[PDB]
Amino acid sequence: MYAVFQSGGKQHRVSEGQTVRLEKLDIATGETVEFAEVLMIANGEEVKIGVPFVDGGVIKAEVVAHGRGEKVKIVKFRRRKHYRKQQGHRQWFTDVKITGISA
Amino acid sequence: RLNTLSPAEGSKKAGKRLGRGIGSGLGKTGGRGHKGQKSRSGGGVRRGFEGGQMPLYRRLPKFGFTSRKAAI
Repeated sequence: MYAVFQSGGKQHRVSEGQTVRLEKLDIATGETVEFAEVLMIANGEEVKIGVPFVDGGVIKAEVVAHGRGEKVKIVKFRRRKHYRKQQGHRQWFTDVKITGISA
Repeated sequence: RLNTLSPAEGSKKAGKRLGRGIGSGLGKTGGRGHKGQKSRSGGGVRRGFEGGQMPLYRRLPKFGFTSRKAAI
């Protein structure tokens, strides 16, 4: 009982009732989201897509968090050339909980 | 209002500080390049010096004279 869907430029495999941390979306922190882009659905029986993006499958998820990722430090250094640079990054993320998985 | 007065934008530049760090830009002799006379302390050539070639103000002839009547 799990599905594979394309949301933020990368496939995610999520089972029913599981929380998945995917890339930032333009959704509110307490708003349900639409994923009609489902690449594969698996159950006790085997069902696969004859066409990309199934035909009627959909994923229902509720957004829970909109925080920022862990700090990443970017250090650029050139040996003997008197050049050093530092930078920081904190990628945004959107954590959602899968509430429903259609067929 | 002493703690409210501010200067006009662009009135100050903070000056350039030489040889302070990497990211300050001009460190490592502070923008005077590598070895040479210009790199040394107190270096440089006097006015009109052309690398030993005869200076222009020495090549050209002197001419004319000063009239005192013109001053008065």
